[PDB]
Amino acid sequence: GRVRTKTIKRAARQIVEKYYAKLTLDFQINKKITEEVAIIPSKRMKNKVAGFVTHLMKRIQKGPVRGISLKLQEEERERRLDFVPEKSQIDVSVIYVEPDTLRMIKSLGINISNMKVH
Amino acid sequence: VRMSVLADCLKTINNAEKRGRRQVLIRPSSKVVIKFLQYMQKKGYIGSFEIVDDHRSGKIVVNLLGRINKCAVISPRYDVKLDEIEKIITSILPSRLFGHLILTTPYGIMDHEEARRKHTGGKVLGFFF
Amino acid sequence: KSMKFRDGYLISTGEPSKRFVNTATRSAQLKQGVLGIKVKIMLPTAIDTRTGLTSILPDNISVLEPKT
Amino acid sequence: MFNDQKVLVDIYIPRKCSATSRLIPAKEHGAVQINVGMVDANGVYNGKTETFAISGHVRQNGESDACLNRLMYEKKLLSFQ
Amino acid sequence: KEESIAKMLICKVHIGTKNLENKMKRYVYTRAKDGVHIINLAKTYEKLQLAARIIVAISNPADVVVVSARPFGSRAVLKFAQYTGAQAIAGRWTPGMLTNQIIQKFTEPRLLIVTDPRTDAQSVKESAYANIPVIALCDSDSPLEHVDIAIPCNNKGKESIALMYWLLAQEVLYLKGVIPRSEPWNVMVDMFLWR
Amino acid sequence: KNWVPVTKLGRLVKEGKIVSIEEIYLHSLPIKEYQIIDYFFQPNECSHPLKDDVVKIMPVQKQTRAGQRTRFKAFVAIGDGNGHCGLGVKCAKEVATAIRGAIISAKLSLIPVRRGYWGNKIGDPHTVPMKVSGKCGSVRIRLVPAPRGTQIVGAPTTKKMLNFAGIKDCFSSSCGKTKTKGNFLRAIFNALSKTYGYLTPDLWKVTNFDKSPYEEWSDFLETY
Amino acid sequence: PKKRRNGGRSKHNRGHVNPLRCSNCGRCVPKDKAIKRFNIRNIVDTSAQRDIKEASVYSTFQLPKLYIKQCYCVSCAIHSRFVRVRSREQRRVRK
RNA sequence: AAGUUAAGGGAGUGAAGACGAUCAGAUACCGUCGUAAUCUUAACCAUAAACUAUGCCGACUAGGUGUUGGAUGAAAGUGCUUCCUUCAGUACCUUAUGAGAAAUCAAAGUCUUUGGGUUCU
RNA sequence: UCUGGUGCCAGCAGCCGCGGUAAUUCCAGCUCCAAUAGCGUAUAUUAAAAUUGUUGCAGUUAAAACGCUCGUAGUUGAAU
Ligand SMILES: [Mg+2]
Ligand SMILES: [Mg+2]
Ligand SMILES: [Mg+2]
Ligand SMILES: [Mg+2]
Ligand SMILES: [Mg+2]
Ligand SMILES: [Mg+2]
Ligand SMILES: [Mg+2]
Ligand SMILES: [Mg+2]
Ligand SMILES: [Mg+2]
Ligand SMILES: [Mg+2]
Ligand SMILES: [Mg+2]
Ligand SMILES: [Mg+2]
Ligand SMILES: [Mg+2]
Ligand SMILES: [Mg+2]
Ligand SMILES: [Mg+2]
Repeated sequence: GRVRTKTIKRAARQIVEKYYAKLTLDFQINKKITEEVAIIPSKRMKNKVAGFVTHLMKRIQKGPVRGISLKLQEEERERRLDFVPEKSQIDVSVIYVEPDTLRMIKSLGINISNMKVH
Repeated sequence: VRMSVLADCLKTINNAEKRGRRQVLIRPSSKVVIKFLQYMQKKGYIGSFEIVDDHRSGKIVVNLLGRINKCAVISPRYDVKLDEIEKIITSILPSRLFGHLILTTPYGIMDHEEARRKHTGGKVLGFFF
Repeated sequence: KSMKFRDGYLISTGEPSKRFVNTATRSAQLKQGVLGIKVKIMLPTAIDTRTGLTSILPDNISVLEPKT
Repeated sequence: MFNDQKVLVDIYIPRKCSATSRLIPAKEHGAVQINVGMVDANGVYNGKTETFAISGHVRQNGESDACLNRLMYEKKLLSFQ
Repeated sequence: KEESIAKMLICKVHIGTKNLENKMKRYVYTRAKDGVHIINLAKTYEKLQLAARIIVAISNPADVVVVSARPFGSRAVLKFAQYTGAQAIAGRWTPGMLTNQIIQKFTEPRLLIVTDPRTDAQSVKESAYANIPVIALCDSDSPLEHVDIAIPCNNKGKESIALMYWLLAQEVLYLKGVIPRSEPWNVMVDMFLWR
Repeated sequence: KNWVPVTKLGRLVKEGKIVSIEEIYLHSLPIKEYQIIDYFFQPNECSHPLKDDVVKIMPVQKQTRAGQRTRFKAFVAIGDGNGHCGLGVKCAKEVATAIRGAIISAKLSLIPVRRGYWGNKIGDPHTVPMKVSGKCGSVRIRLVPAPRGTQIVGAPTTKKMLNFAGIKDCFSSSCGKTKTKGNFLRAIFNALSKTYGYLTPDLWKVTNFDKSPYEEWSDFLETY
Repeated sequence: PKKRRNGGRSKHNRGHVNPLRCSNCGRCVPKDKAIKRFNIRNIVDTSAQRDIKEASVYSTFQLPKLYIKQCYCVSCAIHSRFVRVRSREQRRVRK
């Protein structure tokens, strides 16, 4: 098996979390960045960390990744999801209620004009 | 069968008081219950109480002030001489400075301090802290 | 019976256990027999290396803070 | 308590529950205090408030809502109890 | 006020369910023919106003925590925390935040608001360990253990949650001097709606 | 000391914002650091400093596959000699760390004790205000008020705990299996704790509520 | 001890219940304690079933079923795995 | 239930007994036969894990889901069903600033804050 | 946890236990502790024993609710 211990995954997520701009979808390019950014005594684990980092980026294109938080994604998502409708749907020119509910408002002595049932 | 109304009344009062109920009902009433309630009222342990009139034995509703710790009867009404009060109160009451032991006396119903003041004995009824 | 006293952090397996750890053994002759004394001290993690140089970090992979 | 010279000899005086008068002790952690703000006939909050204390017993029995309702209705803060 | 009740009628805040849960009987007006319980909606408004006063009595708004566990209550809680000055959780609750001081997210508040006591039960359980006045938003079958002020609503509709949080926030703003009454809040509902 | 507070109460106590420990007993707040109790009881500017006593150490075994597995439990009783008491316990592999943990636990559980009179009230109350009962396991204990000159009439552990609590006169009686030291210590502690909860007639009058330290020092604590 | 609230059977408000006999070992067991299984089976399996169809007159034939209604004692039942041994909290899970 | 006495009845099962197997042995477990008994009428015996291993009468204290038998009040009916309320049996689930050594308990709760009446051990 | 002798023997020990060649417990020397002109041992009796319970026990599983109902004596009995 080739499962990656948490030493590899802890370090690799930090590199993505801190140097997002420089990293790309090429293993060799991402390898040279890791050599000078981090401190790794042995070249075998230098290769494995970089290989995981490249694998992380491909997942980003499909959306957010659970456990990785890069700010640029939230503000771009925030502007999308604040989309204001040009008019609310809270207003409806006629209030529709149940037959039993209509009596409830009438017993309280308060008036709401356009109320009709079903 | 019943065999007593005082014990049931005090037990119901005690059970309601442990829960903070602010009001409770006593189904059978009698003059002895009235005197006992009046004495608890005099010492500031309960509020006012009401007597309901059916054409049978009446009913009572009392107001509670979150203030009673315990109120129970002594079932066999032992007769007590004037010089035996000290042992009984030493055994039954929680302190020498508060609490009341109630006797029924040829001069009416009273607690132990008043009984000593009047120079009399009697039989024991109950107590309340 | 044997008595073990520990304090801190120690390593038992691999090549680093031979470099970074110091060891000694002695014995004391009492009137009832002989007692064995064993001491293991883990040095501050420098332990000059194959290429003559201090290996300050045996396995840690710390990441540098990006320049502001 | 006061001694024979009218000197208070207690180290402190604990509180009592507003609903039951139950004398909350020092380790009861289910007891809460509530402050309700006041308005000034224009609908803005002045500096004034009202205070109630609720013990852990009634709060565990799930009756704090009803007792608080009654206590506020006494103080002219609600229209029902 | 008439229009608040009108908006509560447009959304489904007045429909509960079965399972009357007798401690909530006094907030229920009736039961329909299909077995659904109807919430009075005249007591909802008054309880909301009292809750707003209790909330505004707090000195700094940061000593207030609002919690939602379900996906369609996260937007409302985030927006409410944004326009007020409170803190929001909106999802998974770490079981030691209110009681474990060594943990990374201790965050001990002075007051706590709950979307639904049945799903946010861990939060209300931990509140009774540190003298916290829980205030909730209860449906016709909610449990009322460790709940002080209960606002009768339904915890299930997205429109209901959005409307109730919008109303609470607007009222909190009115009780402060930021904007005066007789002028509606400039922000609109559907900013608090899910998705 | 040079310690870094972690909780709001610790920050408030670190400065002189709280005058006495009775201020936080009144509001029923939890205490999570022993440095608060250390600060309020210092060898200087304090008439009565705290005292410790390791009352018992016992071994317990788990008996795994390759023989047994022993470790020790420590019971410590802390006391002021005037109105304060506490009790703690801890299990660990060595006796010293066990007593350390027990000492820390005892401080965190410190409580106040109410004291009273037998008969007429004069200077310096000396006994329990009323009969109290405590219970743990199968052990039951009862303490009753006693006159001025009668010392503590009880077992050695009862005398020890009541001496830490500051009580001078008492009769006592117990029932159950008192040879179980931990349950009997806990029963005495439980009986002592109940004194400030009884609602005697002199506590009937209502008083208004003071405001919590969190509300009073909100701005200063927000400045941090 | 006292590992079950109902004592291993469902009897209330009664003194005596008549027994039946185990379908596998012949033992006597009271009726309210045996485990009852009602099985609707087929005469033959699905392969030999379609051989009977094409050797049949009437051009539309339905093979009959069998109805058995077996009953067992506790020992003869849990050895054949109609019923298994469960954990303490799962023992209370009915239907 | 077994067992005893007398008169009947007597298919199936079958303490005893006799065989055939397994086994080192097997007066047992398995198999083939089979006597008393098991059933009825008239008399004895007085025992069982005859168990809810929890005596009987009365008071109080909490929510929910069912089910067996009445009664009251309202709707879908081809004076019948569904719903609501209430009395009397009878179970189960959740939880107890209630209890226990615990298992657990709606009583095994209202007990050093110890006494409603009473029989047996 | 001092020094010699013995070695599952001799012996000690109210109870738990000690003694099989390095015995803090046997036999001795020294030194310490307790009460002190007094101090040990045997038998009986009281408290300890809320282990005889009126005050004040326990009876599902630790010892313990008669197989079940009727019934005389006894004990106990609504409100005015
Ligand atoms: Mg290796
Ligand atoms: Mg039977
Ligand atoms: Mg015959
Ligand atoms: Mg035959
Ligand atoms: Mg045969
Ligand atoms: Mg016959
Ligand atoms: Mg028998
Ligand atoms: Mg029996
Ligand atoms: Mg008793
Ligand atoms: Mg000697
Ligand atoms: Mg004796
Ligand atoms: Mg005795
Ligand atoms: Mg005695
Ligand atoms: Mg006994
Ligand atoms: Mg019986």
